[PDB]
Amino acid sequence: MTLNTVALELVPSNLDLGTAHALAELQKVRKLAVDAGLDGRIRHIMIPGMIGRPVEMKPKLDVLDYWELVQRELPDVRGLCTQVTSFLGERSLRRRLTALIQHGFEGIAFVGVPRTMTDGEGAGVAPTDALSTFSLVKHRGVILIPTRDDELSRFGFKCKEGATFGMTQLLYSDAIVNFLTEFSRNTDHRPEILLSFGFVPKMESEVGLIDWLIQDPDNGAVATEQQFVRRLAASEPAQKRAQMLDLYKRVIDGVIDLGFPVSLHFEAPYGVSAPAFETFAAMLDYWAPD
Ligand SMILES: NC(=O)C1=CN([C@@H]2O[C@H](COP(=O)(O)OP(=O)(O)OC[C@H]3O[C@@H](n4cnc5c(N)ncnc54)[C@H](O)[C@@H]3O)[C@@H](O)[C@H]2O)C=CC1
Repeated sequence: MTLNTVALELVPSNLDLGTAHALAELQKVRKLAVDAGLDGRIRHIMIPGMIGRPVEMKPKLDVLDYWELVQRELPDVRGLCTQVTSFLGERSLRRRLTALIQHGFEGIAFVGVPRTMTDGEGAGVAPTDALSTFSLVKHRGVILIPTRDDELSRFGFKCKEGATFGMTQLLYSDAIVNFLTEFSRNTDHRPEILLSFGFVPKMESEVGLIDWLIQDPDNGAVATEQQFVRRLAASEPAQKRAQMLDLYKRVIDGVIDLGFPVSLHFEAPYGVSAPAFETFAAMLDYWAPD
């Protein structure tokens, strides 16, 4: 009833390319994992669903079919996914969630609305409502942004409504430690937490995708994190990873005794690579779950 896993985010490939290309790239990802030692250490693949971005984003294969392909080249892995609920009518959301569960997904993270909208503002099913209505989904997740306004009220409402895990935004500070200490004090809510850590490549200083992914205009806690990302991208490989490891240790040490099931979520926003997987592997060598 807990996952207690390491999850690697694997984005579906472009529709342009066809199923034969996606499979070949998956065979390459497996070789990358084995060259770094990650094969048995990654229990789940997390496949994000679709939704002014410095990288284009083109039409992708449906999460359902990319899972079919992932299963072929990674025959032991299990699967999680992300689904936006706020823009699908209730009956259509039911069909979509049923398919994902039918196709063997162990857990689904329900996602709400972007920065331009307020809570409840989609014309479809709000994630808070979805957690109640589809209580169908054994492992119902949710996004957790430790730095975001009113998140203690928001995350708690979702736990009340039935969220069983929370998947964090990319963590480039120790704010999550502050959040769950307060959260475990104010509430009896103890959901499994998927701490997300993302490899920052050199080109981030040129392109700024991770800057764009984590932005929050007048926050300052995020600006602290934004300064961290720029520091990482300006760092040569060894100094960068030790910087990341220093954060990882600080986060793991300050969370693991707080009473929440702790899982991991590893992603590479510019795509998987040996430098990312070597960085991931250094992390698990400090702490990994089971
Ligand atoms: N879809 C995915 O796979 C992932 C989603 N996210 C972020 O989660 C957001 C949705 O938040 P939920 O809690 O699921 O929805 P929600 O409907 O429960 O929360 C929406 C509220 O948060 C604000 N908000 C939305 N995105 C924000 C962001 N990136 N930073 C700061 N405030 C933001 C909105 O203005 C609104 O007040 C997406 O916009 C995305 O940026 C992060 C990682 C993964």
